[PDB]
Amino acid sequence: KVFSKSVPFLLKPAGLDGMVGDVGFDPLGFATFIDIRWLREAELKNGRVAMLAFLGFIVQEFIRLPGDLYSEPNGVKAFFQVGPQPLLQIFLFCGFLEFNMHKGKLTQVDMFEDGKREPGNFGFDPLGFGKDPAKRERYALAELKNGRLAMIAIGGLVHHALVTGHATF
Amino acid sequence: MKDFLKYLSTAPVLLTAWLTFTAGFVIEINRFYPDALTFPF
Amino acid sequence: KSTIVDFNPVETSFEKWAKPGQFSRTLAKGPKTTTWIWNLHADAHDFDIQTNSLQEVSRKIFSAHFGQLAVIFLWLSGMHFHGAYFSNYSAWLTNPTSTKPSAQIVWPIVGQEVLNADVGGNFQGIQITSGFFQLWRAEGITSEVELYWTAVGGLVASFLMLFAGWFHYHKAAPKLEWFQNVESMLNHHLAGLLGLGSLSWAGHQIHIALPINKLLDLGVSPEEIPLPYEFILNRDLIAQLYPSFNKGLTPFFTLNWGEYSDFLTFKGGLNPVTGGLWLTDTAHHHLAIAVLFIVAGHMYKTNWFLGHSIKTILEAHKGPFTGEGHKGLYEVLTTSWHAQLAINLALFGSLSIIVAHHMYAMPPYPYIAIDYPTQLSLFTHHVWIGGFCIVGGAAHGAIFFVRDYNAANNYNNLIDRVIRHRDAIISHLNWVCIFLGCHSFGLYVHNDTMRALGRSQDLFSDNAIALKPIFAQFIQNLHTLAPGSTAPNALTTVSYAFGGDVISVGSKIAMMPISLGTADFLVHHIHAFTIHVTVLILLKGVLYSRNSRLIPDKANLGFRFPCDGPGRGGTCQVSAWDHVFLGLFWMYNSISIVIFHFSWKMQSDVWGTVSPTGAVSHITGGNFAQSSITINGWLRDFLWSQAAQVVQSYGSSLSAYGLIFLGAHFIWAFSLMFLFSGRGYWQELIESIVWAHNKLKVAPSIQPRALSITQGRAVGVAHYLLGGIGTTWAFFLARIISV
Amino acid sequence: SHTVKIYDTCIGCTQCVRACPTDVLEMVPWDGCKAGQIASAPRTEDCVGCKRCETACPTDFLSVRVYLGGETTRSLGLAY
Amino acid sequence: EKSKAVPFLPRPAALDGSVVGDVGFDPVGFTSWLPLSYLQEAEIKHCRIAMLATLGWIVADFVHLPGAVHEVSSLAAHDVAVKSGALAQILIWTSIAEAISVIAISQMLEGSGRQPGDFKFDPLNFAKDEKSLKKMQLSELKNGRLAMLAFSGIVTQAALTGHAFPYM
Amino acid sequence: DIGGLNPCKDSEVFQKRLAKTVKKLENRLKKYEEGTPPQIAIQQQITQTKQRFTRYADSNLLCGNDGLPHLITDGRWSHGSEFLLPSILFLYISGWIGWVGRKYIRTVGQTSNPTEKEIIIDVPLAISIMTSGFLWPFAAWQEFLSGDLIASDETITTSP
Ligand code: CLA
Ligand code: CLA
Ligand code: CLA
Ligand code: CLA
Ligand SMILES: CC(/C=C/C=C(C)/C=C/[C@@]12O[C@]1(C)C[C@@H](O)CC2(C)C)=C\C=C\C=C(C)\C=C\C=C(C)\C=C\[C@@]12O[C@]1(C)C[C@@H](O)CC2(C)C
Ligand SMILES: CC(/C=C/C=C(C)/C=C/[C@@]12O[C@]1(C)C[C@@H](O)CC2(C)C)=C\C=C\C=C(C)\C=C\C=C(C)\C=C\[C@@]12O[C@]1(C)C[C@@H](O)CC2(C)C
Ligand SMILES: CC1=C(C/C=C(\C)CCC[C@H](C)CCC[C@H](C)CCCC(C)C)C(=O)c2ccccc2C1=O
Ligand code: SF4
Repeated sequence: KVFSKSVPFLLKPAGLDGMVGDVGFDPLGFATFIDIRWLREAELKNGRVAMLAFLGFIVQEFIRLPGDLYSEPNGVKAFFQVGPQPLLQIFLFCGFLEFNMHKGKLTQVDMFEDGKREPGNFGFDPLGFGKDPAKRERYALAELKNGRLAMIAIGGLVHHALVTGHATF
Repeated sequence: MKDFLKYLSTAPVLLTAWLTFTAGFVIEINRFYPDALTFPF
Repeated sequence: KSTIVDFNPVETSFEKWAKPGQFSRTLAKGPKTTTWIWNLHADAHDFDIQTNSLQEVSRKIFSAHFGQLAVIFLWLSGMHFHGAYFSNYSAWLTNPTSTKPSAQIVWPIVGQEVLNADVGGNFQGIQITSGFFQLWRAEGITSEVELYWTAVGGLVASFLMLFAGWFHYHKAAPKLEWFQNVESMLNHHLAGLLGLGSLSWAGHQIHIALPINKLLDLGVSPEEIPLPYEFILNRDLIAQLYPSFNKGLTPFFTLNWGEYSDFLTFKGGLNPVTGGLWLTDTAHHHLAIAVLFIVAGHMYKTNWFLGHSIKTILEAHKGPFTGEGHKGLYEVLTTSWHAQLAINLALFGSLSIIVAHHMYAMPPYPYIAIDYPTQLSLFTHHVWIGGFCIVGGAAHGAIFFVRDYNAANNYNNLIDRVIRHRDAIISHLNWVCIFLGCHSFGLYVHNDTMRALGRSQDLFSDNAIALKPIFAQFIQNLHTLAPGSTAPNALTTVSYAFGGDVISVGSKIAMMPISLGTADFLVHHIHAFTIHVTVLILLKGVLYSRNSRLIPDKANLGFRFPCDGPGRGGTCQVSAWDHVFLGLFWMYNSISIVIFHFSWKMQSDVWGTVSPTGAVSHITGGNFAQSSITINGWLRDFLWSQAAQVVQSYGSSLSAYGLIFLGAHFIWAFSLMFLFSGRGYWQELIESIVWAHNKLKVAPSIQPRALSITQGRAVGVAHYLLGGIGTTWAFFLARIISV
Repeated sequence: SHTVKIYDTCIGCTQCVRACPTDVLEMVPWDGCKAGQIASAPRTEDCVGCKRCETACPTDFLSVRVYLGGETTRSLGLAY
Repeated sequence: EKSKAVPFLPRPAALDGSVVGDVGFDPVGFTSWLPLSYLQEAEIKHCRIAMLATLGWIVADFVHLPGAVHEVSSLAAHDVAVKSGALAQILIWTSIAEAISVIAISQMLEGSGRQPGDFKFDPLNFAKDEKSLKKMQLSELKNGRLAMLAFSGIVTQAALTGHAFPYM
Repeated sequence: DIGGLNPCKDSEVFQKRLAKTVKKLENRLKKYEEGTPPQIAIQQQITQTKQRFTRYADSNLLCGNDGLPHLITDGRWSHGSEFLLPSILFLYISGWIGWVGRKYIRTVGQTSNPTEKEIIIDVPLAISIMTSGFLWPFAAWQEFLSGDLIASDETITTSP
């Protein structure tokens, strides 16, 4: 028996072999009954959204926009003060982005049905970082780790605002 | 735990779990926002 | 390698949990139509068709009994836990006559918190009609901590019974010879179970319930009453209430049992303080029952040259009119579980009905006679359980006749001779049923039409043509004269229902002489007629379960089959199951009439309030005597009149009873769709629905089929019973809680 | 008496004949199927209409068909 | 035959010699109908939990964390900690650890090779070869049993008599 | 206004109903003692009743002559939160349920044992299909266009 590298008292999970964040961490075996490509796509998207949202917290409490609506240093209270109209526009824009970036196939059964789709690979690289394949793997691992850390931190900041109410500081 | 998970995948257990979860979130919506006669918006 | 058990017969594995229908040879292949799903549950406990060995069936039955007892223990633990945590038992103890027992509080969701009623004692909740508070008080339980510990013990016992079932199916399963030791089983169930349970309960009553309840009746608050264990460690806390414990057990071993007359009395009547039976009388009763049952347990020969053989007893009881007599009955009852189930279920339902009668007749718990909802609920529930169990006993007798009956082994015995003249039995029972129905009901209809025609002197009433139940009144007179004449050591009659004084607790009547007039004559004959018709249906099912003039090979079609075909003019419902279906309907009718008679008679001529000068005013006002003799009277002065509380319960704490009233009406009417219709129409409608699904590519692989004819009948009867019983349940509960 | 008809979809599996409770059906030689036999109904006067014959028929929509008709003490199953 | 612990009782027939802390003590034959690895895991879990619990009870009756909520005796600390939510955090993280334990014990029972109670948690070494590991396993088992009995006595005495650290 | 109804904010009978309910609840509250849980529960009932009546008053709700909110479901967007928005919400949810059920039926209908996978659900595949129902309006008007939504003549028909 091999046993996992992360959880040393557990057997090595299956389906994670050719990935860019494999430390053998899957005690519940989510990769066995869920497609690993979909799981990586979801992890990357959740991580990127969490990173953007954490940066949004830190900037919102600091900078903010001119106007009476955009005057709440607290993100949770800003979600309510801003009203539904600005939020629904963000929702529709995110939907438009989702549709055009995945080119129609948006669901768990439709995406990766034909393969030829690296999980999380939207081809988005205008600044050109990533031409060298040597640093590409390191960049992918850094993105994954930062995304996970940002998921934890996004939960932390949101719940700090809920239990205190003032801000993050 | 290979056949136990298959037993939990049977129609009665899955229907009971799904209906319990469904009644649960319905009851909790009606607890946190009670007496909702019209759409909140 | 024990001689009674087999070790590790079945492996404890989850593999068969993932293969539904593995027990059945036909269902194991997997579902092809939706009929497979229904067949899966209809054959789950039919262990006879799952194995060909009586040993395996017996082991499955034994483990199923353990599972059932674990379920019962869990239910009891839940009841005690609710009494401990979600009840006003402590408040009810200090004010039994003014606080309504409640042991279930309702969460505040969707406005349902209105169900939390003003039961009293600074408590809100649902009023409890199961009488647990009175039972706990009779047990001497004076604190909710004791209820919590009883609940914990119940949980432990339930786990123990679950473990016992698992152990005796998978680790050490008894052999067939162990199960067939009916002599040993009877000896143990009679001495150990019954007698030693009575003895242990007598000990508990004498040492815990007798002193604690005596202190409670004396006015001592539950907080200053000593803890129950102190009544055992200290022979002076109990010797003050009963000054006979000072002599210890010496009077018992010296045969001077007269010294124990302090706490082993024979009084009769009711306790004037609580309205229940004297707990000293109860303890003496349980002691006598224990001795009698222990003696009765030393009857059958088990392992020594001592006792009786049931085979030799039965085989010696022949006669000129009965041929071989009881020869072969021992083989029938030791090789067929269905025959044992028939006898046990019939006698068990009859026992439940007898219990229901003796409950209200002689209230055995403190402050339970003045809790009218508890009395009504207990009587109705126990009578319903008795009727259901009796129908089940008839059903399993029919099942035994179809399946486990061997013609060769029963040559010219009682079973054979009964089948040989089944025609005579059924024809005479038919004539008796027609006679009884004609008379009882047509006397009712004659009263109704005489009243409708303005001829009040032509009725079958007391102020008219009178049918006095003289035989029952003679018995009532004999019982009220028994103390001092035939029961010379009695101080009071067994029940005040036979006659005597009005017993009131807190201005509420506990018991009172139940007068019998022409109204009781008619309703008693209605009871006899309904019981006779139910017996007719069930006995026709049992006797004609194997063959008939219509179908000479009905036994080859099994116990459960819809018909033999449209031929012979139509052979619907010829089974024996279709007789347990019709008998279920008629049992519902009979029990409904019985509980209606009880409710109206008690409310009109027993229950009520007593004025300080001794004037008795009842709940309804004595309208039973003159208005229960016509069907219009039953419709108006009982149904319409006492349904006022149910229909006016909306917005109050009894609104749940109105909702259940309406829902039970809905379910009862829903049943008629299955009872009146047939399978072909529903199959052909499912055909068009399946066409639509196929048109939308959503037709299930498991082909949807309409419920089988037998299952359609079963669904119809189940819904009918549920709706009717629920309607009566809501009506009774709302009416008797409001007033 | 009821009417019983046999149709050439008969596969000669004999399940109808051995299910008749009143000896109405019988197997007769034939050349329209592999078994070389076809059911016949030469004693329909004893037909009771119980339709056990077509409950045992394996062919798609039956090869033995029972049409209920005039009633008789034999067809009504009257022992009296 | 003739188990070491109870010399007049037969050997439990499931504990020959190949388990740490195996003196053949199973008079009521718990090992005759339950897996040995399952019972070993349960015993080791109890040992560790009760060792932590005894140390915490004794220490918290001496040293208190800053704050008014932490100014109660260990006997009354349960109702205070549950109200403040202190025990909720322990419950959450213990539940996470116990779900991972569900996975681990399932894998151990269905093959794998993980010894009962072996989570491979060993930042320091403290056990370099087989002999040291066996000796330290025996020490852990004996200390855990002693601490289970000690916590039992501590709780029973403290509940009987509401005394401070000397629960006499 | 619409249909002769009037807003509940100006309906006297509505306020009479509120006052009567509050008075009944307070009378019930009078028979308990101090800050005991029954009094807390009755006070919560009173607070919830007042909040519900206030919300119904300030909700563009039309009340009849009985002082009860009447629903205007003719289709006008003015009273669109009474029927139209809940109608859209239910249509979305029910279309989701039907779509995931149909997709699961068609997916396990092409396996070796289609009937087995209906009493014993393939929970991985079931979860995969169920979370994909958020696009059911788009999936339906992408399968109907391709002719994959409707069968044509393989469907069975009775004799006549
Ligand atoms: C004095 C001895 C004794 C006692 C007390 C019992 C008691 C019982 N037997 Mg039993 N039995 C005995 C001897 C005894 N039996 C013998 C010698 C045989 C062999 C012929 C059988 C064969 C037998 C069968 C085949 C069945 C029973 C069943 C039952 C139960 C009937 C259900 C009932 O009334 O609920 C009353 C319930 C209670 C009062 C609960 C407390 C009872 C507990 C469990 C004590 C049981 C005593 C037990 C025999 C002690 C053995 C302990 C074990 C470690 C050896 C009841 C618990 C039936 C049953 O329900 O199966 C489980 C059943 O199907 N018995
Ligand atoms: C000690 C009691 C007892 C026992 C051990 C049995 C045991 C048995 N009976 Mg039996 N029976 C009993 C009492 C009993 N019965 C009673 C009292 C009746 C009269 C109604 C019957 C009537 C009866 C018939 C008519 C038949 C049996 C059959 C059987 C056998 C198969 C049972 C099965 O698979 O059902 C599995 C269990 C179910 C299918 C459960 C069905 C659910 C029920 C009907 C509804 C319960 C509703 C419940 C009250 C909750 C409603 C509340 C609502 C709000 C939801 C089995 C040997 C059958 C057989 O073939 O025997 C060989 C058969 O045809 N019995
Ligand atoms: C109100 C409806 C109703 C009535 C009146 C009856 C009546 C009867 N049923 Mg029942 N039954 C009913 C509903 C009813 N049933 C339902 C819903 C079911 C479904 C489960 C059944 C299922 C059922 C079974 C399975 C059996 C019966 C049997 C009987 C008969 C018992 C013998 C008897 O009393 O005959 C006497 C007749 C009456 C009491 C009816 C009223 C007669 C009046 C009062 C006296 C005579 C009037 C006079 C002749 C009128 C002449 C004037 C006229 C010509 C103008 C009796 C005919 C049993 C049977 O066959 O009989 C033994 C039997 O086995 N019934
Ligand atoms: C079974 C384990 C256990 C449990 C349930 C508790 C529970 C409690 N302790 Mg406690 N404690 C423990 C072990 C335990 N302790 C140990 C081993 C020590 C010695 C360091 C202490 C020292 C201690 C002090 C000094 C105080 C408490 C206090 C308290 C109470 C509230 C605050 C709190 O949770 O402690 C906070 C706990 C600490 C600050 C130290 C805990 C150190 C841990 C147990 C050692 C490392 C283990 C590791 C983290 C395990 C990982 C778990 C895994 C699932 C991830 C609460 C009743 C406080 C109180 O109210 O006293 C009445 C208080 O002042 N404890
Ligand atoms: C921090 C955390 C996890 C941190 C892990 C980190 C950062 C490391 C992550 C990574 O290394 C991995 C793993 C793998 C790498 O590939 C990726 C990176 C990213 C490198 C979880 C916190 C988890 C935090 C949790 C669970 C907090 C729960 C708090 C609760 C429940 C509070 C409740 C109360 O506040 C209320 C509600 C009311 C009050 O009155 C009472 C109380 C009880 C106090
Ligand atoms: C609990 C949690 C993470 C828990 C992580 C744990 C335990 C990790 C444990 C480990 O790492 C360690 C310790 C060590 C590792 O080696 C092993 C593991 C085991 C992996 C994240 C919560 C994460 C929680 C999150 C992200 C919640 C975000 C909430 C948002 C955005 C809410 C928005 C709103 O609330 C507003 C603002 C207004 C409302 O009215 C409307 C809405 C919209 C609802
Ligand atoms: C409607 C009907 C059907 C069709 C009924 C069917 C197909 C039953 C469908 C049951 C569904 C599929 C499951 C049950 C759904 C309920 C909502 C669950 C019960 C409610 C719980 C609270 C118990 C018959 O097959 C039939 C046969 C013979 C005589 C009469 C009838 C008859 O009336
Ligand atoms: S279907 Fe109904 S009617 Fe036709 S035979 Fe069977 S039972 Fe008699």
